[PDB]
Amino acid sequence: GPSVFLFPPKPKDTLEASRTPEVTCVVVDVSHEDPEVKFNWYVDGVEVHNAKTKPREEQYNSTYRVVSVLTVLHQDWLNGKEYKCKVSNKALPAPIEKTISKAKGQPREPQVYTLPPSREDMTKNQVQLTCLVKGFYPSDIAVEWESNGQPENNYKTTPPVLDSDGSFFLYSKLTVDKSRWQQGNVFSCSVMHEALHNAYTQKSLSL
Amino acid sequence: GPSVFLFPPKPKDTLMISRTPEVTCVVVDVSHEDPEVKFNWYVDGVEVHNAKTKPREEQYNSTYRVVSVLTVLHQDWLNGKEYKCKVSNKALPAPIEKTISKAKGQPREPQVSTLPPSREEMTKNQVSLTCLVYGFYPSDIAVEWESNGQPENNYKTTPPVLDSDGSFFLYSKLTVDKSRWQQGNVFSCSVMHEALHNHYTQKSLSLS
Amino acid sequence: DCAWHLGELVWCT
Ligand SMILES: *[C@@H]1O[C@H](CO[C@@H]2O[C@@H](C)[C@@H](O)[C@@H](O)[C@@H]2O)[C@@H](O[C@@H]2O[C@H](CO)[C@@H](O[C@@H]3O[C@H](CO[C@H]4O[C@H](CO)[C@@H](O)[C@H](O)[C@@H]4O[C@@H]4O[C@H](CO)[C@@H](O[C@@H]5O[C@H](CO)[C@H](O)[C@H](O)[C@H]5O)[C@H](O)[C@H]4NC(C)=O)[C@@H](O)[C@H](O[C@H]4O[C@H](CO)[C@@H](O)[C@H](O)[C@@H]4O)[C@@H]3O)[C@H](O)[C@H]2NC(C)=O)[C@H](O)[C@H]1NC(C)=O
Ligand SMILES: *[C@@H]1O[C@H](CO[C@@H]2O[C@@H](C)[C@@H](O)[C@@H](O)[C@@H]2O)[C@@H](O[C@@H]2O[C@H](CO)[C@@H](O[C@@H]3O[C@H](CO[C@H]4O[C@H](CO)[C@@H](O)[C@H](O)[C@@H]4O[C@@H]4O[C@H](CO)[C@@H](O[C@@H]5O[C@H](CO)[C@H](O)[C@H](O)[C@H]5O)[C@H](O)[C@H]4NC(C)=O)[C@@H](O)[C@H](O[C@H]4O[C@H](CO)[C@@H](O)[C@H](O)[C@@H]4O)[C@@H]3O)[C@H](O)[C@H]2NC(C)=O)[C@H](O)[C@H]1NC(C)=O
Repeated sequence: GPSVFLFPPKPKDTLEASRTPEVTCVVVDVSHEDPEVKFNWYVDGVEVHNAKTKPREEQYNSTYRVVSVLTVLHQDWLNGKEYKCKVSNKALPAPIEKTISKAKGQPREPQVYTLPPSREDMTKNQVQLTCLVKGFYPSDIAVEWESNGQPENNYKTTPPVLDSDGSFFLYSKLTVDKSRWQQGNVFSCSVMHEALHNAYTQKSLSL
Repeated sequence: GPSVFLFPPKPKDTLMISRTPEVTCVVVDVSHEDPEVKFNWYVDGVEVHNAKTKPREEQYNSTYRVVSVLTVLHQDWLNGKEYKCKVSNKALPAPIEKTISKAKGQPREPQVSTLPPSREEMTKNQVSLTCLVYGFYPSDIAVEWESNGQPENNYKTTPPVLDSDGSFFLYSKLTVDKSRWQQGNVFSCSVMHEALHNHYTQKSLSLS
Repeated sequence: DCAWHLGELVWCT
């Protein structure tokens, strides 16, 4: 029969007041003969009725993909509420249930440190700017770069890595042309996390 | 039926001439009624004969785990040779084949640099020493830390991340008591990769 | 020349 996958909201969505965080219950392998999927959503065991179903989508491998999206409040997700999606279909012996919530455990505040490029690094066309983010829990985080109010998009960030004290760390690497760095421009690493003051901090870096 | 999983050597074993790199063909779900497995091995299509079968291991779920190990030459693996394991068994309408090799693509030399703790970290009981390794291809690599010839084990390394120029990067972070840093100890980041001179480079780091 | 890692031989050119 069908298979169910339940996805959390994006970290950035739960951390910005203006954005709308949602939990997403994806049902793949839905047949053509019995396409009807019934969803029941529960928040800490309490059934809710405001979920919204995406347009049904033909996959062309004999199956439908059926999605139910449940909007969630920022405080609810962050206060660790558990979200259960229950999927029923004629091709299932019994309904499938999945549950998702924020990782449990005391939140810890990220330590954000910007690290200039090595002087041994300076013979290339572009330099590498580093932002170390450590000591954070849970691992849900968003990291970005900007300069003079403008977004700087040429970066890569590593996945969070579990550290020896049970918290997480990552590095983000921004690559910029050597000249811009040499000319004393300020580049900033922006971090969003639940345990930061105002769910936000910024650290800057310059020659 | 039985299933086959074929695993490459450890990067370190392919990179240290004093080590022995090997490829490993694991066959799971081998039945009690037909435990006999035949292995054929191929190097770039040419059959080789020097593989050896590891001791059979019965599993908690009533199946056997049968494993063939093929030793390989450092430079053949590093030159991109393709290793094929072919598995036959009566409970298997047709033999199963798997091939693995080094990722294809011109090798690029890792750029290794160390980075001292931020000034802002100096307030803490412990400080982070950073080793950035970038511009390397392929992604196969080993990064370790040491000081005074002794390994320093309190580190963590990020998995390799694909960069926008098609090379990989990673960071390695060693955590030490602030006092060991203040005491002027030299700490070294060791990188092993095919595209380095002698497969090895070392970058050091101490209080300035 | 040769490279060594914690006393163990790595490679020589
Ligand atoms: C018929 O085809 C379908 C469709 O597949 C596509 O079309 C076919 C023809 C091929 O071309 C495919 O290549 C195409 O994908 C097949 O459906 C697939 O089934 C797979 C297994 O049955 C299933 O695998 C599971 O995937 C999980 C991860 O899914 C992620 O990531 C994949 C790719 O990495 C992506 O394709 C998925 O869509 C999904 O993406 C996430 O979606 C969520 C929800 O939309 C996103 O979150 C939301 O985002 C919005 C804004 O965009 C908003 O912010 C919301 O708040 C937020 O919630 C999220 O961003 C997406 N992430 C990413 C990275 O993209 C795995 O986790 C899972 O593994 C787990 O379970 C396994 C055991 O079961 C374990 O091994 C494992 O460790 C894990 O525990 C599975 O691997 C595929 O997802 C699914 N593909 C799709 C598109 O649904 C079908 O199988 C096939 N049928 C037949 C009979 O052949
Ligand atoms: C009956 O039971 C058996 C055994 O089950 C075990 O015990 C029980 C009690 C449970 O706890 C199990 O979880 C235990 O494994 C079942 O056998 C399992 O079947 C799985 C598939 O059905 C198979 O999954 C595949 O695993 C691949 C990675 O496997 C790694 O890692 C796991 C742990 O992470 C480890 O258990 C495996 O043995 C294997 O470990 C590697 O072994 C190799 C070879 O020995 C090592 O390489 C060598 O190392 C030496 C140093 O000693 C030297 O360096 C050599 O040079 C070098 O070659 C290597 O280091 C080991 N790595 C690690 C980390 O330990 C996955 O990659 C693979 O995924 C692929 O396929 C998927 C789809 O199928 C895709 O999602 C994906 O994209 C990939 O393509 C599979 O998930 C298990 O490995 C296997 N377990 C064992 C022990 O073999 C059996 O299924 C069950 N049967 C029934 C009917 O119920």
